[PDB]
Amino acid sequence: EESSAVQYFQFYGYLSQQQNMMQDYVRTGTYQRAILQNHTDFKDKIVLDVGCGSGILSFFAAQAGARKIYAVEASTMAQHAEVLVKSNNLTDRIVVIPGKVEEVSLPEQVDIIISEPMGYMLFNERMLESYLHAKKYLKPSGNMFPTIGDVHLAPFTDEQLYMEQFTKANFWYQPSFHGVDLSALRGAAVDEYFRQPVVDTFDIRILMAKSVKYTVNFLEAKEGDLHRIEIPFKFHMLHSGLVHGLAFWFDVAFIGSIMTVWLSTAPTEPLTHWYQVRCLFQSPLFAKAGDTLSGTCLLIANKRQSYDISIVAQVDQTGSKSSNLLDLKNPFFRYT
Amino acid sequence: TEESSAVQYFQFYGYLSQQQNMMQDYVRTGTYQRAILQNHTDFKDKIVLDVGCGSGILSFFAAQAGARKIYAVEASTMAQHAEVLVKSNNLTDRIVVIPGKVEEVSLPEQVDIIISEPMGYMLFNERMLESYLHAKKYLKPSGNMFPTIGDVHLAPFTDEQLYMEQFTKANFWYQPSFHGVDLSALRGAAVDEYFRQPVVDTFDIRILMAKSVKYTVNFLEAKEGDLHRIEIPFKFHMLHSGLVHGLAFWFDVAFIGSIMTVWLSTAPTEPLTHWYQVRCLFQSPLFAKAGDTLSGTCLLIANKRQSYDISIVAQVDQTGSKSSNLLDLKNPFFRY
Amino acid sequence: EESSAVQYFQFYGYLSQQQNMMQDYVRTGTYQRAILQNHTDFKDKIVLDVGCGSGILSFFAAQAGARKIYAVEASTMAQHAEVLVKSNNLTDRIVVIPGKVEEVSLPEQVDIIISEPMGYMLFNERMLESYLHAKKYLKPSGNMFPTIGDVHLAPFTDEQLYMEQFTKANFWYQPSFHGVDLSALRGAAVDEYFRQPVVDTFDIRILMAKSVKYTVNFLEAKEGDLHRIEIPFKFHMLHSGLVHGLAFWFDVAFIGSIMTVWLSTAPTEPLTHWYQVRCLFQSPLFAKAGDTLSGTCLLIANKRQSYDISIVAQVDQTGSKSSNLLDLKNPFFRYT
Amino acid sequence: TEESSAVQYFQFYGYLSQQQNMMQDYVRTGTYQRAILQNHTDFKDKIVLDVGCGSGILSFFAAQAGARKIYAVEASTMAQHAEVLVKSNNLTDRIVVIPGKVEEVSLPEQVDIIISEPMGYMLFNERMLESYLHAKKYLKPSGNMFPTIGDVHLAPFTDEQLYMEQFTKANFWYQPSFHGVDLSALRGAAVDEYFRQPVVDTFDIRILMAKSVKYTVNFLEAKEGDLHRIEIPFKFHMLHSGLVHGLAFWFDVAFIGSIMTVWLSTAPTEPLTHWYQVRCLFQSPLFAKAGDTLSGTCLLIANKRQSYDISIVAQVDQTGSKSSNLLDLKNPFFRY
Ligand SMILES: Nc1ncnc2c1ncn2[C@@H]1O[C@H](CSCCNCc2cccc(Br)c2)[C@@H](O)[C@H]1O
Ligand SMILES: Nc1ncnc2c1ncn2[C@@H]1O[C@H](CSCCNCc2cccc(Br)c2)[C@@H](O)[C@H]1O
Ligand SMILES: Nc1ncnc2c1ncn2[C@@H]1O[C@H](CSCCNCc2cccc(Br)c2)[C@@H](O)[C@H]1O
Ligand SMILES: Nc1ncnc2c1ncn2[C@@H]1O[C@H](CSCCNCc2cccc(Br)c2)[C@@H](O)[C@H]1O
Repeated sequence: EESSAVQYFQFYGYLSQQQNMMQDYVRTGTYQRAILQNHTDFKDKIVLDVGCGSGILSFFAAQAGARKIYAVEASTMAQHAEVLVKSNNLTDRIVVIPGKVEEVSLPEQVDIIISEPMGYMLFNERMLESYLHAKKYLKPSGNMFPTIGDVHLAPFTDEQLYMEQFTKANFWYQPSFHGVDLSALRGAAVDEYFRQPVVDTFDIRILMAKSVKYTVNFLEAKEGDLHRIEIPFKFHMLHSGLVHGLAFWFDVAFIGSIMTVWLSTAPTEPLTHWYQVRCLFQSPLFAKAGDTLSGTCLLIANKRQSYDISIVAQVDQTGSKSSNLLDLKNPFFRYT
Repeated sequence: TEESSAVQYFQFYGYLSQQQNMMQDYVRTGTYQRAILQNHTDFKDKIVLDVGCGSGILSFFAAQAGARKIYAVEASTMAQHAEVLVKSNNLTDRIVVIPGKVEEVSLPEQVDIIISEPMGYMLFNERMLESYLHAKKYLKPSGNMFPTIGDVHLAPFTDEQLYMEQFTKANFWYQPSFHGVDLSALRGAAVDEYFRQPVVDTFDIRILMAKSVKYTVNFLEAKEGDLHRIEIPFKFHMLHSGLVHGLAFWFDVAFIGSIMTVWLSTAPTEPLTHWYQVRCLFQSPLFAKAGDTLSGTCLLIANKRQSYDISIVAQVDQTGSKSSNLLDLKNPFFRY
Repeated sequence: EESSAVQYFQFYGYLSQQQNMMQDYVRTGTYQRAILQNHTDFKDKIVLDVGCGSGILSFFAAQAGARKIYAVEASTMAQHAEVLVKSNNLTDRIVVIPGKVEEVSLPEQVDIIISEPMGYMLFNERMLESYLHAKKYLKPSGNMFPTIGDVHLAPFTDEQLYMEQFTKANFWYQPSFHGVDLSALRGAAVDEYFRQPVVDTFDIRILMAKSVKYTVNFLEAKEGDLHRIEIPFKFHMLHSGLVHGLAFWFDVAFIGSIMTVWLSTAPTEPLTHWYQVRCLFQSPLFAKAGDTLSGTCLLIANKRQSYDISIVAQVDQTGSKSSNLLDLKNPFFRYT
Repeated sequence: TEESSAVQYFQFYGYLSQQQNMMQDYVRTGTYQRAILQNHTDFKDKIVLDVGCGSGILSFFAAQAGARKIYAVEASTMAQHAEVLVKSNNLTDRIVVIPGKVEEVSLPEQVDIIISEPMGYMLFNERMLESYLHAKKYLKPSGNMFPTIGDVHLAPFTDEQLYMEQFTKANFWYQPSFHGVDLSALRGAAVDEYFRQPVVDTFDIRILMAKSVKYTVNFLEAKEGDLHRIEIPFKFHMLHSGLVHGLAFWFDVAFIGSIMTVWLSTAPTEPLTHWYQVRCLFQSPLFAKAGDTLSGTCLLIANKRQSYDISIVAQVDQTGSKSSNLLDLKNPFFRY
């Protein structure tokens, strides 16, 4: 786990990463709107910013009137955050604390915790756990921004995406590649390709049923709740065809005193750098319009700051079933 | 850290997709097969050590050439796949896969020839050359090495579009009011981070402003420790007037066999490989006239990330115009 | 056979085909040079033009001074030939005879027979048989233009051409193509692709040994000699590598009283619309430089105006062998 | 002749490569699967006749939709391959391959629905529609046909580059001294032959000078003999001024099921298929002004080459400017 955590924080030490995330207008703009339009939740309040990065969310909190903001960052980016606090003349209101939120010391309980802990499928990088851990500094009336997170799952049809895996793996199905028979590895290649969640976007037309929503309430959830996430699903198919897998996206809600602001990564919304995630079935399942596709998606926290994904699905009316295992730490970025 | 970087490195090389991507480079694979097969008498009834064999392709080339025994050492999980291919190609009596690092494994026998594919970006990335040289502890006194030598070519280049691209990227951190936040205090750092990135892609040779300077490493003679600090002096005679935006790097390797010397070239005058070429930019370009001399030093210092900290000091001798640059070979910009 | 012959003559009824053949400057120019520079073989002579098409060769014979030329054509193109004889005011010297040379009546034995009977690999379309049949109208001192034909065979190496067959056939190696398992046909697809001679050109560097020449003397050969053509070969390899198959080209010689003129389709010569032909081995054969590749190419005339090609090859020093069957009536035109 | 053309046709369709090329058209295959699966109740426990099944893909779609029994009739040798796929897909109890022509085979049972892919270039090439209509002798009174209807779209176009290409090709036969030979007497014929060729490729819709005229064939109602002579009147209202170089043709087919009507379109406003579009050129273009009417008739007469002799008579009614053209749908120019 340590070898993955050090690489994770080294990755987040680069200003290019901060710039790429900040330039996502959905992300930065929705956070600023949620904080500013709920200024009553921040005016004169104590704020904790978990994983502040360059500190942008802490600056938004200061713009809303917070009396004191503790911005905690474990990567070297914390240094740069300090530079921004001095240059914006906010040292008396924003305190940058280098280190992990689980280890640093806060001198004071906070009125509200703000963070951007979302990864792919909302759970990748496991930072939500740190977010929930930060609740040890939250007052009994405390609030969380974001307040809740909805993960949406939906069956999809994409014959060409399914085809790509075998077209790629069939490189190995050659009896004389420079005189070498590679065919014995074909199966392994196939498996390796199917274990990769596919990060890109798609047309909403490929969705075959209304999505199923799994909700995490960050005010109520505990850290260990995220180690094992079981999402049952029962889709009522709106179209007839082959189902090649499940599509995942997420939304988060900032539930403030004045209003609730949503940040959505749905394929019906403008594209973000979270894109959408698709997990293929090893074998597709034929469903008639009106059938029910029932099963379970089990996300198990792994030692690489990600999740093993186990998906089991069946068409109830026919008994056809498919079972698939994926590793979210090695996704295939297909967007071009 | 060194342990974590090694863990990530070998996990990266455990994937069959990486083997496919490297093997589908026909220049690499075809040149290796040509060098081995056309020097078959260097392998006929010989003892072969394959350093970092991956899927084993070079071991199969050596077997085709008539090698009596080939020890194929691989530290990643790909070793298992190699064994599969050894069994399915009915070469269990000649190819012996040995899992683990070549620095730690035990071979039962001294080898007549060492074969490997140790070249990274700029030929020095991943520091695998060190392991390659380490393998000489198993080499017989009359032994040979494939590749035998490695030439690094440096040449000044002009590319205003590339400089403008990287500078425009860095210009994000010059904004005084990004969502009302002053980022300008970090701009310097931003610029540094962007110009520490080597640019990996190809280019037209018309951007080169002088004939290349060649630095040779003789793998037969070189010792492992030699690669901890590599100093490459250079004195280019400028053939065109204009702005030098940095130095371009490519490399050749020569398999100096008994029958024949076979070259593998990644030069921009040659068909493209997955090595491409690597350009190091200067934060401030140097104006030079044709007939001037551009002199300086490229210093590679081995770091614990299986890479090199690169220092490039260049100057137009006629005007004393000097440029000092740092480059982190662990954060390349893949421009495609 | 009839269903193929009617389609053959329908194909040759189009003026676009005549234009494409005439615009091949090697073809038309070499025929004109051979006839004109051997004018003593045509001056005041009787000439038979077998398969005259538009009549161009007969016009060349008239330009050389022939007293009477009988131009025989079986397709509808004969009509157009007549139009050209009237418009060029050569009706008193050129007589167009519609129909097949085996069935039409000639009123007179001829001094010389001219024709362009060459197909792919010199033997495709089997028109050489008709050419030899025309000798029933030849005087005992008669001559043939072309006089002789050399077919050259040589072993070649082309790893990518071999790879293409399996890349194409692996379309069928899919377990769910729109829900259908196609894999059971993969083998058949492979076989179908390997049975296609590949018509294109290539770099002479891919040739691995000096060519072996098989000669037909049209003055001495009989029609039935072309039904079964056995070409033994013993190549002495000039390079070490894998042999993926045999490359075929041809030359013809016009041996006239004044001089001999060659028309060559060799890959060392300018490209013609005959290109070159390559027959792959199902499995490549490794040969060291200095080894001998011995075997037989057997061309058997088939019922579709083409040949079944049986190729048997072995590396003598190792005993490795390959056996391959091809149908020249369904070649793959790879030139792009 | 008819027998020889049929022999060549079915030999052409015996090749697995043709099956791959047609099946790799995702618009064709995907639209057929969508039409069948989304109208699954038209197939659930029904009797299906697949006319010209080739590799059997549509029969497999019908089986996926729940068809109880599917008779898959194929006259080429591909029938054998279909049987292989039936056995390897474990559908021997539902899909019965019947080799031979649908006009000659005996089915044991009347069918609930006929499915086929009978469309050629201009929808009418290969005359397979006739066979399709013939299959209605096995159709139950309440039966259905997939496709149900076919729309042919005609539209005048301007393309000076295409006209110049074909005219330049024909200009070869205007030479007075091609190697000293006068070809000009054939130029007329040459021009005719080149402009009898339909041009199969795609184009931008900006070349169309009027809204398309639609001619519909109802496969449910149409009789086989109806396709021996097809008269398509047209009266275009010209939307742009300029030169009409000919008429462009494309086609749609509608699967009118119980649940849903699914369209397969080869229109230039739609993603490209292997049908492309087909343009018939005029030897002399017709000048027309916007607001004029271009009226005439396209007459398809079925010939013994499994194709149609096409006559196109068009005129600008305002000026009496007339153009009569013949086209041989057995000699298309594939412009890619
Ligand atoms: N225990 C900790 N203590 C203190 N800080 C911590 C701790 N864990 C993490 N962090 C810091 O939080 C930050 C990561 S969260 C960004 C999550 N969005 C990713 C993302 C993915 C796809 C699209 C987009 Br758009 C954004 C880093 O700065 C990191 O160093
Ligand atoms: N100490 C060790 N002992 C045993 N094996 C080792 C050890 N270190 C590494 N390896 C193995 O050697 C292999 C790496 S070298 C390939 C270097 N080309 C990269 C490359 C870059 C750009 C383009 C292209 Br095209 C190729 C891997 O299989 C790796 O696991
Ligand atoms: N028994 C017969 N009696 C009378 N005429 C006959 C008879 N058989 C054939 N022909 C006529 O000869 C002509 C065919 S030979 C052209 C052979 N070059 C092909 C070729 C292939 C690749 C490149 C190039 Br460049 C040229 C046709 O006009 C044909 O109708
Ligand atoms: N009387 C018969 N009885 C039984 N089967 C028959 C009969 N006639 C024919 N067939 C079979 O039907 C099939 C031909 S129709 C495919 C028409 N699309 C062509 C096409 C053109 C451009 C683009 C694309 Br994309 C596809 C072949 O399998 C053929 O052997």
